[PDB]
Amino acid sequence: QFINYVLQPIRDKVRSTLFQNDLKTLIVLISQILATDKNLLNSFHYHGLGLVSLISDEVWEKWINYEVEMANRQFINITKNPEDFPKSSQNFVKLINKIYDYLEPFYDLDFDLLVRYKLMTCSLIFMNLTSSYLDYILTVDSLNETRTKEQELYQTMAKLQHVNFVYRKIKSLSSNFIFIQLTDIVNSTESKKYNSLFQNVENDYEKAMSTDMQNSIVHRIQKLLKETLRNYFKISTWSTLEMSVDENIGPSSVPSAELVNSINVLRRLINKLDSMDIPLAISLKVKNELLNVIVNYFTESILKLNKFNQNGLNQFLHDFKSLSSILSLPSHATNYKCMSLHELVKILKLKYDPNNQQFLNPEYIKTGNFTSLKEAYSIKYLKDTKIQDALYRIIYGNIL
Amino acid sequence: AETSNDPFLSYVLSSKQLTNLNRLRRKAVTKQLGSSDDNKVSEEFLRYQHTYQREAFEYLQTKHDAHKIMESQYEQYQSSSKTRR
Amino acid sequence: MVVTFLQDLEVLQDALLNNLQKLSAISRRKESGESKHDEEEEIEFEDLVNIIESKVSDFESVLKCSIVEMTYKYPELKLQWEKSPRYDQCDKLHIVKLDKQMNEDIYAQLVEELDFVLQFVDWFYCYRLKVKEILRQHHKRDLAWNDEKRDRAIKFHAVDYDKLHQGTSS
Amino acid sequence: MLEEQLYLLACIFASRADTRNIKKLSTRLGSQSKYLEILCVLWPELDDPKNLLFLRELEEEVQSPEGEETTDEDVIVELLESDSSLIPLIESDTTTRSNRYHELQEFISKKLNNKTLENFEEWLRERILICNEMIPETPLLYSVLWETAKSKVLSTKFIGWVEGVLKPLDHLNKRLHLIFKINEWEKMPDSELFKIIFDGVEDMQGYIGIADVIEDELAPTLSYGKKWETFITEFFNKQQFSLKSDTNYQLFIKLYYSLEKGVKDNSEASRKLQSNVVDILFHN
Repeated sequence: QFINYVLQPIRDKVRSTLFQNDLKTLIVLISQILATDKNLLNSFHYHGLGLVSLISDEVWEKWINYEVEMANRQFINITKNPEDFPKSSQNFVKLINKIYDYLEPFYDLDFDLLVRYKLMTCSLIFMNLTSSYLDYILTVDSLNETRTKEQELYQTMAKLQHVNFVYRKIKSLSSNFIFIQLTDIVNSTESKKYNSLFQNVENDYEKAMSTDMQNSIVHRIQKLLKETLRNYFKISTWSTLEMSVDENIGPSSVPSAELVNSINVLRRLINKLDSMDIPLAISLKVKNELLNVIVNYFTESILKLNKFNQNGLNQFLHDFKSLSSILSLPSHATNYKCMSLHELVKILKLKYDPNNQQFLNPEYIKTGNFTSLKEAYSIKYLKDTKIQDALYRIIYGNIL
Repeated sequence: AETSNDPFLSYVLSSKQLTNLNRLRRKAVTKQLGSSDDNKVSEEFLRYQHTYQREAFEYLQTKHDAHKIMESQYEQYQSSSKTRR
Repeated sequence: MVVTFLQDLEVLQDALLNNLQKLSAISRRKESGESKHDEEEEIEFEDLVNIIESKVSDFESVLKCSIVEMTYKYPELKLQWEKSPRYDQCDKLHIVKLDKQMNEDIYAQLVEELDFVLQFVDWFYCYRLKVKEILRQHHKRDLAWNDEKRDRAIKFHAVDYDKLHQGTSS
Repeated sequence: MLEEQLYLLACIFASRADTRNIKKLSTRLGSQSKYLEILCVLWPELDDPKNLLFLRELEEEVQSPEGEETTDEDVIVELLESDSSLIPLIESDTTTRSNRYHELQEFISKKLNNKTLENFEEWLRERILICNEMIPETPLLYSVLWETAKSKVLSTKFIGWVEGVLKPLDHLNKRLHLIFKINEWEKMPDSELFKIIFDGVEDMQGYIGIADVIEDELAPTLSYGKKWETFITEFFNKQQFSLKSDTNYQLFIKLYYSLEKGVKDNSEASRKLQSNVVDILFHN
């Protein structure tokens, strides 16, 4: 009571002489106020109403209005030109940091009538700036009018790296004790159980980066790939592919000449990918999807669409293995379609295994049960119809 | 007053409840995945961590805290023995 | 030694439990009524917190990675991790597709992996709950401990006041 | 020194349900009793449907201990080297370790409540008991542990106790979906025990359930408890048999047949039941 009532005349003097003042001056004013409040916390302990009470709600509204104005201003200043792209995120963070640095002492106060304004600053600044930056980076083109597809990949992955760079900062903000207290209060202020502030901005980031740019990337990669798979698809020698019998080198240790270019392209592309900063999950997804589509292309446009000999399957498997090596699994992985292709090529290798020649009889074929066969290669991922297709292709001379 | 813990028996009980939790979870996901209703999550699956989540976490936390108190006691005894040697 | 995602999960979880025991020790340290007769202890708490958030990002990351790995291991399986939009509700793992003709050994292996990952996602739900609980615990302890230091300074200044002079001539 | 050490190894292995580790240690304690005891009380009460016939066999076939005579110290060393986490547990301090060991043994004796353990019999019996403390309805839990039981490995006492207690309580639980604990069931005074046994026996719309519970639960209990006469005294009377309903009449005839078949050597019980039935029909 004593310290309250001795602050009272101080409050009177200042309020009579602070309600009209420069907002920029009001900044240093309120900072000195909260610094004296620190002082009266530690040095001369007092734990009642501070000088903040002088500032009328209208003054607080004018202040946060100037604040949101300066926020939007600095934002448009750092986001007005395309060349601002590659560093904006960082600066953006900095701005937020600055904003966080600027509001951190204001956030330090504990006065109740202002927690509302802390909500407003969280929404109309932090939520607002994050949403606006999300919209911008989502709808932005810092790239020249004339451009290449690889550049589209590049801007998408730089977008994604900006997404992750801002998203980790958003998560740190979420873990910030001030915003934590904000969320706890607002959950106790209304009937809500919100786990964060944004809860959508982060979700929008994740959805965009995991579906939109992910799928566009894999689509573009598939497109340029089929573009590079043009002549390799036209390879007809698979039938009459006589082994270059080299006693010193394994069978066809070098891939098809018409595919090495595609190999170098993919190598470059996935190299840019790996060198780019992505949440590992998305990289694994897109790499497995590229693996997936190349498995599909190989099994359909190559395997089923051509006759092969002993050396043909070896060459083709070698090509596939090189293409997959371009897409190295990170530390430890299998793949459904990879094991499927492996089962496939093992089946194809039945023609040149003159040991279990008993199963090539049409009546064990028509039997429909191939448990004995499936326990010869440990096949695990095939139906029975495709086995019939394979043995038909074998009997029909498609495999010499 | 030196805080005597003997986190051994508490670790034992926590491992007991832990294996119990683990087999309950195993049977639960067994009934769930082996759940013939591919479109309905079993109340057993949900109810596992609707009923044992906090127990599992507190038991695991108690296990780790007990093992860490024990291994701190252990490095303390080790340091005291080596300094004693 | 290919380090399975579950192995990273258990190592990171074990580290996380180390950190939980440490920060809980810090909390119970500040729950001891200790006077300077704290600052770098607070700093260490912030550093350990940022460690918690780094490691929790790593944890959810490798967790998503393991989920993807599972999805691409088995063809017939369609799993989807739906993060609960509410604190009081656990996260969700809807197994959408599963063909019952898969190999029994691989079936049980997927069973054990699902078992471990469900344990992990739920333990992680409870872990996020627990770190929220312990940061609210720390901040509540800050509100109570600044107030208790207020009351201790008030009591010390009060007995100092009282021993100085209070009109003891009556 | 080695005894308490291998003891705590038994503790940790049982707690972690490591059959592989506990197997070697089985013959290392020097007294099978204490080994089986810690093996019973400390083992996970819910460890597996069976997964434990191995310890039954370690109880059954121990005749030629020609296993690898690895020195106990080697066993300790390879065990700690295999699991570093329990090195701190085993590579322990001075008597503080023995203090832990003694308090563990006291906790074991307390949870046991002064149950000496001599062979598999009371082991499995007390195991079933203690696990049923949480088992809602599965008196059949350890069935496999005694169904493939070898010759002369279980006493006819245990067999008749299962057939006359475990099977009956299981059947009645499955009949009415109740959580009657084995301990509370044998605990249960025969008065209320029959009271609940004959509770909805008149609602039985058929001759199977009527003539089944008596066959497998009530009559075996009466034979095991020599309760042929006390039951007919307490229930086979006019008060319990008002003969108001045809169902009561059928049930009365059925129980008369049943225990008449049961009582064939007790002349006093036959006279008692004859007096009972003639009084019942004289009165109703």
